[PDB]
Amino acid sequence: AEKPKLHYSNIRGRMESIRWLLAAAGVEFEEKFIKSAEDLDKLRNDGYLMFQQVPMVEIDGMKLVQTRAILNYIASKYNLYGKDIKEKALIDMYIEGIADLGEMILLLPFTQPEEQDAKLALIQEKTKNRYFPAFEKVLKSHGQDYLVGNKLSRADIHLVELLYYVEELDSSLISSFPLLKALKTRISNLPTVKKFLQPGSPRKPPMDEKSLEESRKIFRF
Amino acid sequence: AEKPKLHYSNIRGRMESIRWLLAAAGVEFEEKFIKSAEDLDKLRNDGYLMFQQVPMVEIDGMKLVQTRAILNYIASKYNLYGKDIKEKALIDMYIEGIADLGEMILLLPFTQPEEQDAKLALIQEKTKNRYFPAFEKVLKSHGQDYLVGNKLSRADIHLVELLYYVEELDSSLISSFPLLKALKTRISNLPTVKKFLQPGSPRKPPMDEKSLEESRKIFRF
Ligand SMILES: C[C@]12CCC(=O)C=C1CC[C@@H]1[C@@H]2CC[C@]2(C)C(=O)CC[C@@H]12
Ligand SMILES: C[C@]12CCC(=O)C=C1CC[C@@H]1[C@@H]2CC[C@]2(C)C(=O)CC[C@@H]12
Repeated sequence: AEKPKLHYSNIRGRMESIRWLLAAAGVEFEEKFIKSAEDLDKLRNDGYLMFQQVPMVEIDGMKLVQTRAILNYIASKYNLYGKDIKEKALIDMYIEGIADLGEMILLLPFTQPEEQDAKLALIQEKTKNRYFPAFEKVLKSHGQDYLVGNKLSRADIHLVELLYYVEELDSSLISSFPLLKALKTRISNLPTVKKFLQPGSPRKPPMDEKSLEESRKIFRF
Repeated sequence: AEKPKLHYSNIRGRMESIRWLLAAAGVEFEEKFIKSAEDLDKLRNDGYLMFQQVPMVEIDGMKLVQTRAILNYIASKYNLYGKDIKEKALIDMYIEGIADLGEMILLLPFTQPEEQDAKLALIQEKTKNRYFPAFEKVLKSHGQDYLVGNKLSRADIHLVELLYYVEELDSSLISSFPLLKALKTRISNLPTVKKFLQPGSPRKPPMDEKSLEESRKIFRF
């Protein structure tokens, strides 16, 4: 038909969780890579960015900005946001938990090199001492395979995405957390998620020196 | 039903947008004020707080934490989150912009004395040239009295709530936005809002030296 169109640079950044979520719902999409500050300026000058920033997603006849606005729409549309307002409330509480950790991780590669040790240390402590216990507690409490309502929701996808990033930063962090380890395998084995994990998918690589410099120019810092 | 129960200290912080939104929907609520570090850790130890943080609200048999999850639940329950998925996307996009500036203002009194003049200046520039233009544009484009679907939603409440704080910080910032000026008066004259704006309501004051030191000891900074 008309595929969702993703407006971002060729990095993870704030678009990566939208990619995951779209792939987990079986949704094929297109990416229009911003390659320069001039490209970003175009979308601004045209009036397509309500707050002058990307991510912007063209979907279902709307140009959506703001990551949470985009992710909420996809999750509602593709039934990954709970069956009722009470499940939705548990989903929202958990994913906001996930985003707390998610944001520290996203910001890490853009931090000054004379800060990166302490920031990762802060991710280490929060992850082991607080956030991983919270999610393990949830799974232990119901003994079910999904976070909410005994059914795949966005929270499983958001948490597993995050597990792959935690995995890369410090592989020991998940070690004392068995149900988290098992959630990760089971979700990785879902057909849609299995496909996105394959080489050549729109799953993006971690930041490196070259993209960091690309980003400096595009986003002007 | 029960009265919803709000756990927080007697300050605005992250609970204040939840008080506004409950008041606007005409919901009576109870506040159990945290007055020490000990009241807060008791909450933690009793397992009331998923991520060991407030705001927390007891509502409909849940101990909901994370400001966005509480807000989304209340808004959906009281029909303030739009009529359908597409009106929800518009609302989500709007409120996240409103929260981007909202966050600047919320964090402001907690910044170091020597940062505060630059922090304010950034709030003034972003207000004048990015956020107020954005919502003045919305109103001009549809010609209606409300931001979304010609009907009161949470976006009206959160924005007007925000216009009150911008007035505290700099009364001139709104002077060039006649449609924003008019929205505030309409919304403020609404009977739930008018009541919550009266003396002795649950509405909270600006931070002062004393609530700042209270917060240092409760939240520990
Ligand atoms: C604002 C910011 C954080 C504070 C800082 O120190 C430097 C930057 C500049 C790059 C921003 C980043 C935040 C996250 C952004 C938006 C992305 O996901 C792509 C580029 C990146
Ligand atoms: C983290 C923080 C900002 C960064 C900073 O400079 C100092 C603090 C300490 C208190 C936090 C605040 C964020 C907003 C919080 C959660 C409230 O609404 C009440 C207490 C307060």
